[PDB]
Order: sequence, then C-alpha cells, then structure tokens
Amino acid sequence: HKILHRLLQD
Amino acid sequence: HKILHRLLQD
Amino acid sequence: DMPVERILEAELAVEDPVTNICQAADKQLFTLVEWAKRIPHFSELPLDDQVILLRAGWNELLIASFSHRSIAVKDGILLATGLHVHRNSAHSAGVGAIFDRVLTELVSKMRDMQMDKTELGCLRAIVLFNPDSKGLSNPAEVEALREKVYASLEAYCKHKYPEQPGRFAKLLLRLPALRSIGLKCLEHLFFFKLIGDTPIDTFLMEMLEAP
Amino acid sequence: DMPVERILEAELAVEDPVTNICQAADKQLFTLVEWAKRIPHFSELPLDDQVILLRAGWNELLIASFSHRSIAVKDGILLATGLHVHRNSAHSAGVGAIFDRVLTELVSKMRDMQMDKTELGCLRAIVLFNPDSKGLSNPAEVEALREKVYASLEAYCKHKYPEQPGRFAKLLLRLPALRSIGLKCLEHLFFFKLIGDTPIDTFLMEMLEAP
Ligand SMILES: CCN(c1ccc(OCC(C)C)c(C(C)C)c1)c1ccc(C(=O)O)cn1
Ligand SMILES: CCN(c1ccc(OCC(C)C)c(C(C)C)c1)c1ccc(C(=O)O)cn1
Repeated sequence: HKILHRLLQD
Repeated sequence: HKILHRLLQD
Repeated sequence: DMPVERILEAELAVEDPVTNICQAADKQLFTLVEWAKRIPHFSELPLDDQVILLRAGWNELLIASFSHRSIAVKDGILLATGLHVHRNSAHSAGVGAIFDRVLTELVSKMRDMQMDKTELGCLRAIVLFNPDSKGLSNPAEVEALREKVYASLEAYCKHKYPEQPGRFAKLLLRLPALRSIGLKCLEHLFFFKLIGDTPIDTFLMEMLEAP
Repeated sequence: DMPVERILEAELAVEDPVTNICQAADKQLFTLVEWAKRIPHFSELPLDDQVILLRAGWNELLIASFSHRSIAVKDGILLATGLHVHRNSAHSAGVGAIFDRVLTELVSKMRDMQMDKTELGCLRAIVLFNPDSKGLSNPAEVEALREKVYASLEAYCKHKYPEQPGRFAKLLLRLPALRSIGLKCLEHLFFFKLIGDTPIDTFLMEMLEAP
C-alpha cells in the first residue's frame, strides 16, 4: 500500500 | 418457486 | 399501525458440518414462511410480492435468526436442529472465514448490546419489507411498511432503553454487515450446488434457483 | 465533539465507457485521502488504522460520492472528470445491471428525499469509521467515532427537518444498498483486472491488491 501511505503522511 | 407458493396460500 | 407486540409474538411463535448447516437452513425456510405470515400487513400484500420479498430476504432473515440464537454460546452457532457448530469445526471444514464474520460482526455485537427479541424481530421486519426488491408491483407500499416498522422500533428503543439515545441507530448499523455476510453466504451455497458434493434439500434448492 | 459543519466543509473542499469510469475512480482515490483528513479526529488515529479504514471503505465512499453528484442527471452518472455515462452507454458496454442498481437504489432515492451534502458527508463519515474493519488496533475507538457521527447526524436531521421524524433512519437504510452495490463493484474491478483488457491506473490498482 505504497501510494496510500505516502499521501496520508503528507 | 413451487414450494414457497404452496406454503403462502395455505 | 405496526405494533411491536405482534412482531415479538411472531418471533416467539417460531422459536462434515456444512451438511448439517444446509439441512438446518432448509428446515428454517419452512419456518420463515410461518414467521412472515405473523408480521402485520404482510399477508395483505399481493401474493406475487410476498414471494418476491421472501425470495430476496430469506438469506438475511435466517442469518439474523441463528446469530441472535447463538448469543448463548461464545465460539460457535446454534442450529435450529439442536446441533452446535463450533469455530474449529467450521474451520476444519474450510468455511472458517465466513463463520468468523458471523461471530464477530453479528453474534458478538448482538451479545454486546443485549439485543432483545423485539429489536431482532423489528430488524427482520425491516429486512422483510425491502422496497428495493426487483419486480415489486408497488414498491412504495413496501417502503411505507418499512417506515412503520422502524418508527415503532425507535419508539420502543427510546421507551425501553431511554438511557441509550444511540441504540436505535446502532441496531440499524448491523444491516450493512448483515447484507454483506448474506451475499457471501449465497456464494457458498451456489458453490456447493455447482460442485454437487453437499446434499441440498428441496426448499433450499428452490431458493437458489434463478428468477 | 463531532460537528456537522466540519463534515460539510470536508465535502465542500473536495467537490468504452468502462475505461472512463476506471480513470475517474483513480482520480477520486487521491481526492478521498484529502477528504478523510478533513473529517474530525481521523488524522489523530494511528497511521496503520487510517490505511485500514480507507482500504476498507474507499469503494462505498466513492460510490456514495458520484451517486449524490448524479442527482442532477436522470438517466446516468456524473463522473468527476466532467464526463457523463448514460444508461444506454453502460448497457451497451455490458455493465447495465450494476448501473441500474446505482440509479434505482442510490441516485433516485437520494433525489427523492433531497439528501443534502451534510447528510451525505455524515453517511460517508459513518462508512469511514467502520469498526468491523479487520486489523484495527482499537476497534472500540473507531466504534466510538462512528457513534459521534450519527449522533450529530440525528440532531442535524431533527433540527433541519423536524417535519420528517423518520428521515434519520431513512438515511441509514441506504447503507445496506451501498454495501451490496459496493461488493458487486469490486467483482467488476477484479474481473477487469484479471482479464487485463481495461487499463487500471496505479492507485486504483493498489486498492485491488490483496491485504
Ligand atoms: C441463511 C441460511 N443458513 C445458513 C446457510 C449457510 C451457512 O454457511 C454457508 C456455508 C458454510 C454452508 C450459514 C452460516 C453457517 C454462515 C447459514 C442458515 C443455517 C441455519 C439456520 C438455522 O439453524 O436457523 C439458519 N440459516
Ligand atoms: C467506486 C469506484 N468507482 C467506480 C468504479 C467502477 C464502477 O463500475 C464498475 C465497472 C462497471 C467498471 C463504478 C460505477 C459505474 C458503478 C464506479 C468510481 C468511479 C467514478 C467516481 C467518480 O467519478 O467520482 C467514483 N467512484
């Protein structure tokens, strides 16, 4: 789940 | 739907 | 009028492990017809629409029944045939996934809130009066019947449990889980019917036939 | 506290035909992350549980979005890409069955009751705060968040629409239809991914990957 992880942290 | 029909009329 | 007394009386009047489960489902399909006749205004509907509502909700109606019956046990379900199917028995038969979903999303949640038999019947009445059922001659009439059911249920909840203002909404929020678990149950029944390794009785077979 | 003002602001801040539909779903997955961050107390949850809730509800969350957007049209849906997919276009592509279910069970019913954007966001917030999601580190906390959402929604309904005592329950009774339509939508996405005839973008592909 790489895309969802990167958008949630920013 | 023969079984359901017979049980609903009685 | 839609009194919760008659709805409760409807519940009180009718109340390989996979093979034992399918036999219990067939026995309860005969009982489901008797239950629906005791729900107010159901018999007054056209006979064709009574078939449509029962053919569309029988899966969720029967699932809500044994899930509330299984409140007594903690790691299994209580079949109407007096037999108990344990967690490990369903897991050892290869159907532990949907069995765990019934226990966590339905049985345990019914046990956590102490859902009484009147609230169970009102929810099964809401499932019965499904206005989205395809082919209904008058879906607005079925929609009106559903509205009278959850109106009597909300009044029953705010009277019997006034200390829980969110109890009425918490009861309705189990229907999405009931709908999804019901669809997964239909996939299992179709799969066993397709392979033909599990004996399926006549009434259960009739409900799996195409419309 | 769970105020309906912030929930509405979350909605207002983010607001072969099958190929056009899949592209719109991928674009809205990026928008869904921005919407969830504006829902109160969502960002305060553990980062792993935010993934679990979004991976479990993204299908129902996006379906509720375009169904309420499609209230303006009468025989189709309005994609976020500005394109309109008509009834016959979906039928001519072989996906008219689920398309009719979206129109009758969701779009038309949203249009019939004039569901406002605040009620839409509260329902999508209820879908977001799904306590039955597998793997939640604290499902009781998510369950508490769901309870605050439909508490603020019931107060909003009995204040904004006091002439409709059953409006609050009528909003929640669209979630079972949302759950079943969502599952059928996932079957279609898996089928197109399995065959590989329809281009699926990265974010939509990531949501279809196994847990
Ligand atoms: C909906 C019909 N169904 C029923 C049918 C199938 C089921 O699993 C599907 C696979 C594993 C066979 C289950 C549960 C074990 C999930 C329940 C039953 C069975 C028993 C009773 C009852 O005893 O009251 C009611 N419904
Ligand atoms: C849930 C994700 N999904 C979405 C994905 C697939 C869909 O059909 C499945 C087959 C026909 C491809 C549909 C509907 C047409 C039922 C919606 C979308 C699509 C667009 C938008 C949007 O434009 O906002 C939101 N969700």
